[PDB]
Amino acid sequence: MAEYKDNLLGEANSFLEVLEQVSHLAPLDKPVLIIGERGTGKELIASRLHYLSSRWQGPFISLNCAALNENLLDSELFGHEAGAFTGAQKRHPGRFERADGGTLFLDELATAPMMVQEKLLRVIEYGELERVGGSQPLQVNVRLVCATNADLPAMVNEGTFRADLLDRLAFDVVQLPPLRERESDIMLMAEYFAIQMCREIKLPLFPGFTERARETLLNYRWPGNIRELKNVVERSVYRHGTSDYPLDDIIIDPFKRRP
Amino acid sequence: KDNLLGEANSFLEVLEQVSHLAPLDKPVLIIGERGTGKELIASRLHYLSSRWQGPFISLNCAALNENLLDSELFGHEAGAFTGAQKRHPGRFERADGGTLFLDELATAPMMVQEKLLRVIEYGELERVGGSQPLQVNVRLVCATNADLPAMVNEGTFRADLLDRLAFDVVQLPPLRERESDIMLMAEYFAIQMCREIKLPLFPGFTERARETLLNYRWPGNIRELKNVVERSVYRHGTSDYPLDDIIIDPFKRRP
Amino acid sequence: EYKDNLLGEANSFLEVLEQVSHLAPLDKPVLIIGERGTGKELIASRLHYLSSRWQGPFISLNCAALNENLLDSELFGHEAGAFTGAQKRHPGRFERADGGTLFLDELATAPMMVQEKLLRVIEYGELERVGGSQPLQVNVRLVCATNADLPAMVNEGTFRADLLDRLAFDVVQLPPLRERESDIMLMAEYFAIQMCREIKLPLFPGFTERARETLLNYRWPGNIRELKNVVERSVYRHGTSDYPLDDIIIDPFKRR
Amino acid sequence: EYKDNLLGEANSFLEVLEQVSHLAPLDKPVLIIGERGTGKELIASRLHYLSSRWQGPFISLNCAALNENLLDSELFGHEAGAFTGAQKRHPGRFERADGGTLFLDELATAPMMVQEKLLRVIEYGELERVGGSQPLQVNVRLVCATNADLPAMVNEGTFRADLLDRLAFDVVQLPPLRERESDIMLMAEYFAIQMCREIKLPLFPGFTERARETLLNYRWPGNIRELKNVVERSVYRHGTSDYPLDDIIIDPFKRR
Amino acid sequence: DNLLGEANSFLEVLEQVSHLAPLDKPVLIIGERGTGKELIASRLHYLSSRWQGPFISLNCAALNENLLDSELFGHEAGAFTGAQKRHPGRFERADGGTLFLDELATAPMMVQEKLLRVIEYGELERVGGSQPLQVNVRLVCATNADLPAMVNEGTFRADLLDRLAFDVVQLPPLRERESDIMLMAEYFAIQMCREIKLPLFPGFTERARETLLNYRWPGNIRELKNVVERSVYRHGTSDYPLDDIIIDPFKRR
Amino acid sequence: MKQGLQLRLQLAMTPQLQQAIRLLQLSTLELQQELQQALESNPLLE
Ligand SMILES: Nc1ncnc2c1ncn2[C@@H]1O[C@H](COP(=O)(O)OP(=O)(O)O)[C@@H](O)[C@H]1O
Ligand SMILES: Nc1ncnc2c1ncn2[C@@H]1O[C@H](COP(=O)(O)OP(=O)(O)O)[C@@H](O)[C@H]1O
Ligand SMILES: Nc1ncnc2c1ncn2[C@@H]1O[C@H](COP(=O)(O)OP(=O)(O)O)[C@@H](O)[C@H]1O
Ligand SMILES: Nc1ncnc2c1ncn2[C@@H]1O[C@H](COP(=O)(O)OP(=O)(O)O)[C@@H](O)[C@H]1O
Ligand SMILES: [Mg+2]
Ligand SMILES: [Mg+2]
Ligand SMILES: [Mg+2]
Repeated sequence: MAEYKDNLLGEANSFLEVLEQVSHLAPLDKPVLIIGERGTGKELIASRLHYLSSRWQGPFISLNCAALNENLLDSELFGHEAGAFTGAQKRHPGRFERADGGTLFLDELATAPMMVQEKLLRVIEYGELERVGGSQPLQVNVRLVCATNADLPAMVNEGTFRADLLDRLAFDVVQLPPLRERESDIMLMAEYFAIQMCREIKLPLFPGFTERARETLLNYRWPGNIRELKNVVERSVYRHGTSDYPLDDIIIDPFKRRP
Repeated sequence: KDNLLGEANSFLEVLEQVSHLAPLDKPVLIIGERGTGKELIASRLHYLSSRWQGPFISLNCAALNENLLDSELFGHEAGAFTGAQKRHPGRFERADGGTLFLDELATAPMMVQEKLLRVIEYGELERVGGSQPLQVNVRLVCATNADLPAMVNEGTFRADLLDRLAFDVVQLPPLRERESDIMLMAEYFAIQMCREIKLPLFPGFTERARETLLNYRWPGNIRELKNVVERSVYRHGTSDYPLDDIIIDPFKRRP
Repeated sequence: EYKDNLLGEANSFLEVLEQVSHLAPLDKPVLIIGERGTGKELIASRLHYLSSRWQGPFISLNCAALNENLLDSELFGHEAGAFTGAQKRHPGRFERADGGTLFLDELATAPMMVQEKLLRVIEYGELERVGGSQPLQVNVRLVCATNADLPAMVNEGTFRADLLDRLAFDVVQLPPLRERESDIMLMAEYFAIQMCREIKLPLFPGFTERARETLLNYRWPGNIRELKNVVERSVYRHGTSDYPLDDIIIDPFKRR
Repeated sequence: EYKDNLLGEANSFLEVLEQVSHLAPLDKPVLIIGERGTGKELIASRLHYLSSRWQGPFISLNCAALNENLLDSELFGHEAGAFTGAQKRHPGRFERADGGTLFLDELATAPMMVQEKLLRVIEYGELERVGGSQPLQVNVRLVCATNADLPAMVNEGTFRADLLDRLAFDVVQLPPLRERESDIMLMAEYFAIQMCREIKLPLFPGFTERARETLLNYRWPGNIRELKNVVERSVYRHGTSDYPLDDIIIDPFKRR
Repeated sequence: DNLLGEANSFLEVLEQVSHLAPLDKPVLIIGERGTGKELIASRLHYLSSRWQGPFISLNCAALNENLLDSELFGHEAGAFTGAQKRHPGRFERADGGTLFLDELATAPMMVQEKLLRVIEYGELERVGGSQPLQVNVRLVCATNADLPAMVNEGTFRADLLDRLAFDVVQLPPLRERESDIMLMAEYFAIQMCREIKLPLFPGFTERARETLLNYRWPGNIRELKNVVERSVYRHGTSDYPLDDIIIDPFKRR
Repeated sequence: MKQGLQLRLQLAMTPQLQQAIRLLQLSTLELQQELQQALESNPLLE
């Protein structure tokens, strides 16, 4: 029950209202699934919910699906208490077991194991989990947290997600105001990042920027919603590296061949 | 033993059907377009049977992992690798007469079937190198949220797998079919949600919402009813005004 | 200082270097659009000896040869005795990262899963592949480098938006092999001298200007030490640098 | 004297010998354009006895008859307290040879991942020993030969073309069976003396112009192992040193 | 043994084979589906001064290469580390005589290499506690069926191929001799009859004999045996001379 | 490949060398005290 607003910045679009609805959700602990641009408000939203998780709620058990190799992903999945799986020793409790009450920080990675998918379905089954050789089921608890970045209904029509992947998933949806869409705190969060950037640069004075830069900023797509711009901003800071020295351009697409 | 019954002649019909199946312990599998409380179904069945005193505790079949089906069928091995030495017995034996819903059957694997079937059709507890097999006549039944006869057309399973169920697979009506007490059913879902939302009470929804409930495709049949119910609740969070709108396609993005 | 070796008289080599210098205190990612047999490694060195934490770790582990899918999980970690057959994670790379940066070669092949796992690293970086161990972060910076066509990857979708973005913070185009022609003559003689010395070849053959012209004709896209490789070839062509230099070897497959 | 195994009186063989003499002390990487059967494992141990360290030996055994795990898991060996399944500090045969020379074989069989690892070693030389540790280097020559056209294989895009150069100090061809023609008469005589000694056949009973023509027509698929093996089959056909050699078992595996 | 080498190319072939038998040169042989290679090898071994020599015939497929040499070598360990004495040793087991290799054609190259040149010195034949030493067993492998293109398929270790014997055991089909047919046939028949404890060889009608005379009989001696057996149970009685050339228990008929 | 632990690789212990190590870890003053208290019955042990 505190601020912990952190660098949650640039919500002058209805992403403010997005946050508001997020708040409306925040008390309830039921399954969380969202949607939006990767590396862009998204995991920041994750932090947002992690704050929405009571500070005393528990371990923000981060779930990063692009990992897990192939198999004993299963181990930490169902668990591993027996021998011959995870160095034996104690019942190794999986990251799934690691969360007891914690965040099911489900990441929408679109990796191949719908095998995994069914597993997590049983992960979201009755509040329960059972290890490798896991001689007994154990009725488990954890906060549940997913999000998205692509057309889940299409993949359903594409069959790509387990139908029940979504069926069990997403009590409701939560999207993001795209960089082609949000477009409101442009100069605002622009300056915020710039402040951080100069401060790290310890740049003696805020360069300032010409309006041609902001005109481009409106013109820019910013496909990566939050960071790509932010990276661009820091990049302007670098490619300039001058204090009080007003900008007139920005650095984003170094793939643009030099002149 | 008790759940959000579908309160319906098709539902009460499947009820009497399972009731005909009640003390019966012969093998089985489930029919059903989706699941419609697939777990809850087998679960109430479990709560009923002579395995009521028996272990009415399931196991998720096609969960399992590659190399260890031996143990999976038969619990932890004494002689598998050096570490363990105790012939910990079948998850089946962990019931061995209780009620252990063979769920996840559709997603199961090929040689995995090759063993589990043959054993179930015939095989006492022949574990890793053991002395003497013991038949754990464990209350037998599986399930199919999918179409096995289709799988037969595919031929993925054993025709023995076809033999597996000793019972005819009851099915529940599609949501498009069932759609029976969804008024009262949703009302209960809402009483639930308001309790979960700690909401004071429900004045109601639109009768337009009622018709949209009628005018509902309803794929996530047993889920989505109460699902989008409470979804409408929270996206509303409002009890003073009727749920004139309900949370239709969360997949849909509003304008 | 990278011995100041690999001299690029292309003042763009210098300009790159200046960008490097600006980047030197800087601590954020960077791509080096390298070349086939170019030598992004050596320049990355020249950077590291100049790193803001130049005293920091400087490891060269690329997953280009990631024959094992599990060589990854390792590189992401291992629980002590994870799986089994082992004692602890061989964490050397994870070691260099804390108190260091990240350097890789030819990031093209990465399992997309591996890649976005790296993604969950870069923004936050948990103790990973650790068999359920609690998270942990390596005070890790980064640097990137390849000869691949980034647009080709983008079409391939090879880098995710989160990936392509948060992965990338600077772009260092290695000049084309022939781009740095005056640099070519320069570092060419640099090698010529370096060879004549270390070979202890009693005399230095020098260089035939015709050989020089022929060498310049070598598009020689590979020149990393591929310059040095063809150089050793030519040295053997001379065999001994006592005589003045004319015997220049480029293509060694040829019998006779 | 290394017993002058395959004493090639051929001027091509003579020049091959002269050049092998030139560069075997050059304990450096080089390219053997060579194949099995044609000097199958013929020159390596000579150049090892000709290696800079005559005290230094020839481990080699880097034949690529191994497919997936064993090839590498013996290559680096592996770690002691960590592996797929063995607590063996397999130091790898790279550790094995101290002082002398070693060769990599069937190099075409290698994967690209192995290709980059090895070419790196050819550059890097330090290595963390598969499992991962403080890397360490050895100072010695590098040797390999492949029967294929790696210019095309890299044109086929299959291997460390970086290896295909850094090793490729000079692609060193050697004579095939089809290469040996006039000295083939002498080679027949020498293998015959060797066999008559070994087979306890009294001596060379004599050549048959008929057998001579039969062998001359024999296109000789294999080069050396074929020579000895067909000698064995034909001797078994004859089994005596009285009648002049005509029983030529050109196909010891001819049917019936 | 009843070779009945009535091909009589079988005869001179046996002449050369036993000629090699006293010699202990390595053995690599190609055998017909029904060649009775065992008998040939057995005859050579008894003909070898390893008449009494050890003759471990390695049906080389049942193992685990996860203990490949751990069989091929074995391990010596005793006392608190492990109960028993020590391993017999695969190279150690056949030591002093025939080293017969079977189940070789479709084998894992784990074995192929693990044996490859493994005896060229041989002094490295007992490890993991098993105590290394060199040995002398007449190396034998046989039943060769892989085409030379299998060596061109390379899966046949051409290293083993050069490591193979100086030539190959040529083998013809049962369609070839067609000679001791009635003979060894009756040999089998009476052999069964006694094994059947049967009354007596009722005989064979020439109709069966003719139907037989037309057969490639790939199963060679096995074909002979099996055909005899099928027709034998088919007669089910020994009253009159049988009449059926029992081809195959396949047709529903 | 698919890693883990797999079966591979008993008898009766005695405290013989164990009692010996008990002596060695014990100090040579009392260790000789036991050494005397040991060699007493061992008539062939001087
Ligand atoms: N207000 C902001 N200003 C500048 N950059 C931001 C801001 N918010 C987020 N970012 C950048 O967006 C990047 C990706 O964040 P995010 O989308 O949450 O990652 P994920 O893919 O894990 O969701 C981060 O690296 C961060 O630097
Ligand atoms: N008859 C029923 N009574 C009460 N709840 C039910 C009933 N049928 C289904 N459910 C609900 O459905 C959920 C189970 O979903 P299920 O149909 O098993 O998913 P799937 O179709 O993917 O197997 C449970 O949470 C349960 O509350
Ligand atoms: N500026 C330079 N100075 C010295 N050597 C270089 C330079 N650039 C490239 N090389 C040589 O190229 C060989 C491989 O170089 P390079 O291609 O940079 O590595 P990578 O293959 O990672 O790009 C290295 O061993 C190095 O000696
Ligand atoms: N001359 C023969 N005398 C007796 N039996 C024979 C004769 N030739 C073949 N057989 C029979 O044919 C079978 C051939 O077996 P085998 O040599 O193992 O075949 P393969 O070499 O294809 O494995 C033997 O079991 C044997 O009983
Ligand atoms: Mg994320
Ligand atoms: Mg389901
Ligand atoms: Mg490179």
